[PDB]
Amino acid sequence: ERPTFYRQELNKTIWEVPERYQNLSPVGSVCAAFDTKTGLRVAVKKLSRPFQSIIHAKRTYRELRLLKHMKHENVIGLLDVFTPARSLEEFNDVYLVTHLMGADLNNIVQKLTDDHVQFLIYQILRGLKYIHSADIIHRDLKPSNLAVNEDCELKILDFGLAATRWYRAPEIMYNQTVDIWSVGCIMAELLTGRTLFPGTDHIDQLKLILRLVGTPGAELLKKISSESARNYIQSLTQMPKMNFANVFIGANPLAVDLLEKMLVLDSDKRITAAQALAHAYFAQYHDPDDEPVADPYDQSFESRDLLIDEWKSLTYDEVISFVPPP
Ligand SMILES: Cc1ccc(C(=O)NC2CC2)cc1Nc1ncnn2cc(C(=O)c3ccccc3)c(C)c12
Repeated sequence: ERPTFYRQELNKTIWEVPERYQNLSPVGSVCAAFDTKTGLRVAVKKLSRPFQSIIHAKRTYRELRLLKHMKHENVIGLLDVFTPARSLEEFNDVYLVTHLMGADLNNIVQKLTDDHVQFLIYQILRGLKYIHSADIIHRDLKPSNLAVNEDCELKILDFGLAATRWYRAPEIMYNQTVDIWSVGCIMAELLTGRTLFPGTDHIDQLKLILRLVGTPGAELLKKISSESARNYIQSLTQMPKMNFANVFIGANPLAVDLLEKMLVLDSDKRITAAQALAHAYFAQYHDPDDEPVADPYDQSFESRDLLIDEWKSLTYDEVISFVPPP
């Protein structure tokens, strides 16, 4: 049942795709490919040297596993996976095909409507609810891995894999609430058009992050663990928690309330993805009957730290066995 493939040299690499797909422009490297089968615009990704290190081989089995498992309206889904290789010992290339959306949330920023922010933030949180229910953290949610079409249907890309310190959670710079800090950072920018914390250095970010949320209180200074984390907080000036209204001028009161609860340093007391959906701000979008959870993902392969050759064969079988969904 193997069809026929074709070569093309792009950006110093050889894209070897079947006849089924045509035209490949960069949008490792992801091409904007036009389908001739369903006549849609599919996303075609060719990975960065998939098995040329032990981690690359693991980041490949995980990515393909994560994708052949997630099934949610706001989470990228796998349509196809292929290899130009005819056998197992010739398998060194992996291709992943999804749906291609318009652009990203970084591209839709601009002064945004509170109802347009309502609909995107709701989609992000509903997408995280189905991701978190399968025990997975994005850890680097930025508007660039939040793809949107023309109708504002949103899909989360690049979950569970990984100027740059802009959206990182304080406790990580552990807990699913790491992505809730990123959600608040995107929402703040959508409501205005200004990066809440656009810091350059690792330390400066923490000084900018604590400039709005305040300095960690007596309760948290006891909760805190790390010596350098303790000896940096006590080395930086005393800062009180700022009023969100004073910075979030004109914004919907229920939008100012969510962000205040979202952007707290306390991980044990940070609003969850499931909890944030039933919040007053999303009263129009919320519906408990159409908010799906995830069918258990076999994360047993993580505790294993085997050899390249073993990862490759596991990745090999998930490609052969793959059944294309309607
Ligand atoms: C093809 C592909 C493979 C894997 C994953 C992905 O998450 N695996 C993680 C393990 C979860 C995601 C994708 N898909 C995209 N991966 C990167 N970039 N990318 C841009 C788009 C656009 O639709 C788009 C189009 C024009 C401009 C901007 C954006 C799309 C859909 C993707």
